[PDB]
Amino acid sequence: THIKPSAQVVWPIVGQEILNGDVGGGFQGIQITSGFFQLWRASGITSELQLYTTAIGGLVMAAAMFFAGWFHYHKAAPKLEWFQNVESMLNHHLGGLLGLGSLAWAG
Amino acid sequence: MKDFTTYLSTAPVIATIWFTFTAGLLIEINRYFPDPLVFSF
Amino acid sequence: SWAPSVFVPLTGLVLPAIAMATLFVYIEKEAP
Amino acid sequence: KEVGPKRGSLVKILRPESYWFNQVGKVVSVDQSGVRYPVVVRFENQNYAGVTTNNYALDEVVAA
Amino acid sequence: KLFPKFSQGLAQDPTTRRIWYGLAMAHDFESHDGMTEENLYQKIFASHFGQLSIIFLWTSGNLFHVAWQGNFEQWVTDPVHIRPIAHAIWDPHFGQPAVEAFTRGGASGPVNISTSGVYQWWYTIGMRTNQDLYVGSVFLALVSAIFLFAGWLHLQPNFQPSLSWFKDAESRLNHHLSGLFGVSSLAWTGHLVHVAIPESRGQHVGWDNFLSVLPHPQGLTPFFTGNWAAYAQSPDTASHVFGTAQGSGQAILTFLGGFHPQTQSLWLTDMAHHHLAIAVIFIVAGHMYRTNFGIGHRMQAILEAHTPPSGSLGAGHKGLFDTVNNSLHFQLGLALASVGTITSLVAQHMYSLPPYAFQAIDFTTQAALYTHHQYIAGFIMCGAFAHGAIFFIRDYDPEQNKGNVLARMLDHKEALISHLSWVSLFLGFHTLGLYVHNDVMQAFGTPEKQILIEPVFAQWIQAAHGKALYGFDFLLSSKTSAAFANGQSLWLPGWLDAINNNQNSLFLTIGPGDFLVHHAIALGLHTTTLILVKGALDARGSKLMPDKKDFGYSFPCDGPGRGGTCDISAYDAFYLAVFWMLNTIGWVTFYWHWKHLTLWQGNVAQFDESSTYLMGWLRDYLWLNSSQLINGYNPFGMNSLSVWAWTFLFGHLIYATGFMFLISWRGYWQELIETLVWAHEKTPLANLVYWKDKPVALSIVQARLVGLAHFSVGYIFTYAAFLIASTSGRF
Amino acid sequence: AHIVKIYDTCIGCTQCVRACPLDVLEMVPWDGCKASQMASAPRTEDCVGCKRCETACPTDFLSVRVYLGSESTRSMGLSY
Amino acid sequence: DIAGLTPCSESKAYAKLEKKELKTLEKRLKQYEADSAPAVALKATMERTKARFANYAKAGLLCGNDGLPHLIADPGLALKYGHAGEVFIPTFGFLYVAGYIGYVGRQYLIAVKGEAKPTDKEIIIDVPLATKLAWQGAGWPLAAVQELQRGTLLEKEENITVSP
Amino acid sequence: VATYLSNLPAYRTGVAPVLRGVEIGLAHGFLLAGPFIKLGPLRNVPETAEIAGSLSAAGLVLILALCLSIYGSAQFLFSADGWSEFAAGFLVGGEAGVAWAYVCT
Ligand code: CLA
Ligand code: CLA
Ligand code: CLA
Ligand code: CLA
Ligand code: CLA
Ligand code: CLA
Ligand SMILES: CC1=C(/C=C/C(C)=C/C=C/C(C)=C/C=C/C=C(C)/C=C/C=C(C)/C=C/C2=C(C)CCCC2(C)C)C(C)(C)CCC1
Ligand code: SF4
Repeated sequence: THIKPSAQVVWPIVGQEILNGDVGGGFQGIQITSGFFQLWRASGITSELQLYTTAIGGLVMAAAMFFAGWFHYHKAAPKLEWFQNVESMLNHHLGGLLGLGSLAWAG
Repeated sequence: MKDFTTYLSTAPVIATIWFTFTAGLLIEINRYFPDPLVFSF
Repeated sequence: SWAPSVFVPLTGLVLPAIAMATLFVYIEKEAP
Repeated sequence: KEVGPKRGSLVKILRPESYWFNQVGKVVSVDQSGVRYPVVVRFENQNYAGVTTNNYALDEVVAA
Repeated sequence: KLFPKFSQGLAQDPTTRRIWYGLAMAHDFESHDGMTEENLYQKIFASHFGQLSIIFLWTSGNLFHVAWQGNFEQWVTDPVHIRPIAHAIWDPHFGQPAVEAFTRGGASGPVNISTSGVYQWWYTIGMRTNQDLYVGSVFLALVSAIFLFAGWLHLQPNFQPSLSWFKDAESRLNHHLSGLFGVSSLAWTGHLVHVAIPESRGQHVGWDNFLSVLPHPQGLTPFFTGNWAAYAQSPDTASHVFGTAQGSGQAILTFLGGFHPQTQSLWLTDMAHHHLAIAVIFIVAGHMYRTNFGIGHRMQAILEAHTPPSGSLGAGHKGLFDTVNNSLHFQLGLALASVGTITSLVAQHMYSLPPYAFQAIDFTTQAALYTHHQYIAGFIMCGAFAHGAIFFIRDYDPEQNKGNVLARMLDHKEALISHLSWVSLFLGFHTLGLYVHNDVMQAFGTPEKQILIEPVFAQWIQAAHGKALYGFDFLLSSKTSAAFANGQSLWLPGWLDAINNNQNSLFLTIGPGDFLVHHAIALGLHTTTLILVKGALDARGSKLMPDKKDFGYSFPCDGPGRGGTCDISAYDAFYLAVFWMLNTIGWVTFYWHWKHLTLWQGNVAQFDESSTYLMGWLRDYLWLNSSQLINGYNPFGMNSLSVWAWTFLFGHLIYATGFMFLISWRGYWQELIETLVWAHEKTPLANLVYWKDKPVALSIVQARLVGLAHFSVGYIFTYAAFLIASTSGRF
Repeated sequence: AHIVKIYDTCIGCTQCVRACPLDVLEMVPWDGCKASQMASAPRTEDCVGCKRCETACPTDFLSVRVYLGSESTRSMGLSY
Repeated sequence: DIAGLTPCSESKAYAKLEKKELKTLEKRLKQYEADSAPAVALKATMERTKARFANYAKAGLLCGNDGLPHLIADPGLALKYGHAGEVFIPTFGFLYVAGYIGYVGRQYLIAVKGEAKPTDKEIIIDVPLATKLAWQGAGWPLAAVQELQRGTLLEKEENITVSP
Repeated sequence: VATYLSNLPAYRTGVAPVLRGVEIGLAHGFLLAGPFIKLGPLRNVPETAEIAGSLSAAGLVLILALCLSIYGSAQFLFSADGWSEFAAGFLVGGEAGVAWAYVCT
């Protein structure tokens, strides 16, 4: 309630270190407004170790996505009538993406 | 990787390497020589 | 003293109403 | 005889309303008939319409 | 079918642009059907009579409304603590707080506070009573009616002039230098000496006693004798109360310099000697020319002999008299260039050297007059180049202009446009660079790292004119020089006591913000001439369109081909220059207004610290001085600035509406109007009502003109509401 | 009506006629080029001036040339 | 004192503005522990600030009534009064690099015009040719005046015009 | 609706344009008197609201009746004299309708 959420710190070179304002908590940085700290309290993070490890997991998952696009374009790319199965795409996206994803977030 | 070096020699890649070079030269200068308003000695 | 109460409605409501009429009738006249 | 420049000579354009005025292109063919604009010149410079070739007359044409 | 009587091709137009182009190419007399050059000159002569009659009717209306609904006689008694009155307000839409809010100046009904400066101009030329102003209004109404009779009678065939009478450039340039400028200035000195001087000394000289009241106590004997210095013996003292005889003085042609100490204005005595001297010089320059008497000089011989050899100017000025005399757009272009420059001269010299009594104490008058004549000068200077572009399409002949300066201009047109492009690009790069630099320094809390280049070159001119604030001690601020010493009795000490006063506008002290904004002004001038000179020289052709002269001056485009040709015409290059012109005059009037607001408030340091960076322009001038403007009306009530609070929004509304014609272009709107035509022709009981002109969208050139018109009208109305309210609210 | 003139720089490649959305243009016999044909504008009453003809002309400094003139109900392209 | 000015080491508005900035930094510093990471950066900002004021007063910059350094952009008032490092020395320190880039790009264009198709080596820059012209362009004013003395700097009226 | 449009006066071809303009005038008079008499500038006076709301309504009827004759001189029921009879019938009928609105207060 008295400490401003800050998650961007600048480098003190050309006088731009005035942007590292007194956000509180013994810390200087830019007061963020994207709401990540309230997400992280609502998720139960309580430590920057958990933030660092889900950042490493995000790099791993970004490499998984880049490898996936490389794979499904260059190595094993789906045919046209794979994409035209919109009933299966809707069953899997209502069931697996939206349904199982909110079941997992419920967990 | 000859085609990779021709890609590295395209216009935006040379632009973003040369502008980081001329940016991070002036930035290291303004770190080691703070605030040059006037030509001193 | 009655001039701004008379000349101003004539010049803005009456004489432009002539000008909205007579200068409009002149537009669509059939050329002989 | 074959009037006009030769089959592949460089040439300079003297048509003032052309896009390639005072600008150098290659003759690619000269038509040997009573055509008004026989000299066909191809350029590396394309114009605003994206065209690199044009016909020219004999007085609108000078070598090098 | 009938309304463009001048255009039979527009008369056959079934659409609704028949009306819009009947209104718009009505005064393009050269493109009329059946037009000859003689009927051209006759219609232009009648048109000039119409313009003169409108100017005189307008001035008579100013005089009559001041004499009738104004407080001029009350303003004469106290010209400092009484606001002038333009005209009374009869607005039936008012409420009672609006009626009670606009009653000021000592009147009874709602009134408008005049900012046109006409009380200060009339009070110094002898007007003291309202009866002096009704006579002026009746006289100018009679003269306006005489010019309406004249514009009617010189169209009648017994009085229609010949074709050869209008091409008498020799007799016209003789008579309009000697008679129209010299004799008129001599007569104005006769008004100053006989009427304005004794009324400034408190002696009434009207039409009853001007043959009986001597201007000078020994009059016309020193003029015939030779001792003209007797006309300058006793000037007005430094304790002179204006309009009375308290320490009056008796000279009529003095030569002092500086200002009257009460009115802070130029003395009427050396304004009389000014108009007398330039009357003599205009008469001497007007007996220079050879019309019908053998002696003088001829326009046909001077032009085609000033040719420098060895490839200096080519063939020089050979062949211009065939093209200046035959072209009207060339004459109109030179006339508009001269009038638009001497209008900027009027604007620059009426704030620093205020000629009228108790001007430059009325601050709102001064801001309005400067901004007025500067926008008048900007529009006239862009129209000079517009008609210079119309010249090259309609009037220019290369075979008649073989090798002269007017053909060498088109010969190296690319060098001209590329060097204007370089100067504009340099000025914008470095002016915006130094402003963004100072903004970044002010943002990081380090004001000392600013680029604050001192205006050395203009401080040197102020110190050479006698401003001892900078210590350059060059010519007039140096007490030992010869230009200082040889004028100590002639004209210098009043001028030196008027410059070194730091409370007038006579050579204001200047610093780095004035460096930056004079280079912003130079950016605006060079870019506006880039657009205008590029429109005038590419008016005949370019590599994108080598036959642009075949389409005329105003045309939309040449289609989507060759890459696309939006805004290719010379009209469309005047068009884009009006934006940069309004930009430039807005910069000069922002700078004038803010340096004078900080001068009038006292804190010139508040300008000098803030004008170096664009945030200081935004929040210390635009945000700060628009408080009492926008508080003209609020839910608490309203006051007398509410009419400027409304117009400030009204100008914001027209401006944005201009963008609707500027961003959205025609063809969206024709497709919308076709659906509206469908909806009207399928509606029950609206099928009965049908148009006579088929509704189409506004054409491309028309969309340009309407968007530019709304842009300019919203620009002028916004800044006029801001200027008048920002000055007259706190003052 | 608009003024549609053509010029002798025509190579007879009949692209203005195919580009014309109003059949203003047509190809006429001629002997000034290899194609033995030149365009014509017999039907300039139907021209709107949309200049698709001179987006398609290959000759430098276009052989077809539309000059925007008076506007009738056909030159304005009106269904009403 | 050239044009109503004063040395910044003499004027008191300059020292008052230094004390103003140090006062803002001091009241900003008073919130933190003396050895924490924000306090180190705030004291480093103070040290850079005081070094900046000392080196602006040392170089003889002219302050105004505002207490801010000014730049005399005229040789003969900068050379005579020792202000050539304000504008007159960087007006050639810039132009060396400006004509440097304008010569390197010029020679890269001219050395790529005479090829099979030049445009491919303008989107895909020939890096060894570019770095060769980058290094050997160091003496550009020399080569520029030696090129101007030929007439090989300009081109004659072989250039492209419209209708003079 | 083909049955309903055969009722209102602008489509009844077998009736005169005078009576057409009269019925259109009285059918628009007490309609257009409404927004002037219920919510105009002088509403909170129980003497002048019904007076000003009728005088402004009769003036607006006069504007529309002049504007009809302007349309009739522009365009040429569909005749130069039939539209003039329509305009005069609309003037009389619309002022009668505004007076009838002042009656039924
Ligand atoms: C045209 C307008 C303009 C001008 C004249 C300036 C001028 C200046 N600015 Mg400013 N600025 C501008 C626009 C401008 N700015 C804009 C638009 C912005 C907003 C983006 C800023 C933002 C800004 C900041 C934030 C700062 C400045 C600073 C400065 C100062 C430059 C100090 C510096 O970096 O030294 C550079 C000095 C050199 C000598 C560099 C030369 C490079 C080397 C030495 C030469 C080559 C050697 C060698 C051959 C290279 C090797 C090659 C390699 C391949 C091996 C100077 C007073 C700084 C300052 O101190 O303010 C006073 C600063 O902190 N400016
Ligand atoms: C190093 C690995 C690699 C290599 C050598 C190739 C090689 C090729 N790919 Mg392939 N590809 C790869 C990885 C790779 N791909 C991956 C990881 C993916 C998944 C994204 C794809 C998806 C893919 C598709 C869908 C297509 C290709 C195509 C191609 C061919 C031409 C590509 C081209 O012009 O590149 C030049 C292109 C780039 C360098 C793209 C840069 C854009 C990147 C991916 C994202 C930009 C990120 C950045 C942050 C955004 C900029 C904003 C900035 C201001 C911050 C070529 C055979 C194309 C093909 O075969 O055409 C017939 C084709 O359509 N590839
Ligand atoms: C239950 C199965 C399932 C799930 C979960 C998904 C999930 C997704 N599909 Mg999908 N799809 C499925 C089955 C499934 N699909 C089937 C059966 C078909 C064929 C009919 C398709 C065809 C299809 C197309 C054509 C496209 C997608 C796209 C997408 C993505 C939408 C973007 C989004 O919300 O990001 C949400 C992000 C996440 C949930 C992050 C988690 C990432 C997980 C691990 C990967 C998704 C699960 C994956 C299907 C499991 C396969 C693992 C692999 C090793 C085989 C999302 C990741 C779009 C896309 O973005 O492609 C990349 C797209 O263009 N799908
Ligand atoms: C000596 C004889 C004489 C005189 C006095 C005039 C007078 C005039 N002629 Mg003229 N004329 C003459 C002989 C003469 N003519 C002859 C012999 C010919 C045939 C060759 C012509 C052919 C002719 C044509 C073809 C035209 C005229 C026009 C005009 C009018 C100029 C319009 C204007 O405002 O400019 C006068 C301008 C000013 C007074 C202001 C500028 C003065 C200075 C430099 C500006 C700064 C000081 C300023 C006054 C301060 C203002 C303060 C305060 C008043 C606001 C004017 C009435 C034009 C006109 O309007 O038609 C009637 C026109 O088109 N004349
Ligand atoms: C001595 C002054 C003078 C004279 C005689 C002319 C004369 C001429 N000019 Mg020129 N011009 C001038 C000054 C002058 N100009 C200036 C100062 C400019 C710069 C603004 C221009 C810009 C200009 C252009 C760009 C063009 C001309 C054209 C013409 C010719 C046709 C006139 C025309 O179209 O009228 C009809 C004019 C109008 C109907 C004016 C439109 C209304 C304007 C936009 C004012 C709207 C403001 C609005 C009423 C404000 C109300 C506010 C509201 C809230 C109350 C004619 C030869 C045209 C020409 O020769 O065609 C080839 C042409 O294209 N002139
Ligand atoms: C704020 C609006 C604005 C601005 C900045 C400009 C700027 C300019 N106009 Mg103008 N113009 C405007 C509005 C504006 N105009 C409007 C409304 C119109 C009416 C349509 C015109 C019509 C017009 C015409 C008709 C002409 C111009 C010209 C010019 C140029 C003048 C030369 C100059 O000052 O160069 C200085 C450059 C600048 C001030 C802008 C550069 C900004 C920085 C320095 C660039 C680098 C920033 C950064 C590194 C980029 C990062 C981007 C990305 C990677 C994130 C310049 C580009 C003339 C021209 O082209 O001259 C050669 C010209 O002929 N303008
Ligand atoms: C487009 C065109 C045109 C127009 C143009 C223009 C518009 C121009 C402008 C121009 C201008 C606008 C100019 C100006 C000029 C100015 C000047 C030239 C100035 C001068 C001044 C001086 C010289 C001064 C001096 C002095 C000084 C320094 C100070 C002190 C005093 C003395 C006097 C000594 C025309 C029509 C022709 C046609 C062709 C083209
Ligand atoms: S214009 Fe172009 S297209 Fe039309 S005919 Fe001549 S060449 Fe063929």
